[PDB]
Amino acid sequence: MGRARDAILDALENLTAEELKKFKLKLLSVPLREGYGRIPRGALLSMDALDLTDKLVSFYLETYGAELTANVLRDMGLQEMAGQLQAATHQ
Repeated sequence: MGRARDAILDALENLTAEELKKFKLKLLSVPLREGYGRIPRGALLSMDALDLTDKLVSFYLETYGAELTANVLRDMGLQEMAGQLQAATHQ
């Protein structure tokens, strides 16, 4: 568990069908660095909020996972939840 997981879950829950569509694409739109893994868009559509929270934290790390979440969210042009999510994990 941890604040990263709690806050990512909260964020995903606060996103809508539209935002989750764009997020699920964005998560595999902005090219990821080498080391980590990419959750493909098929996977992301078959997954939901908690399924992502578990995968996106386990498949990376807590800090990197919440960082990714706020990063990709900020790439969506969403800035409110990005900054809040950042502090939700690490105020």
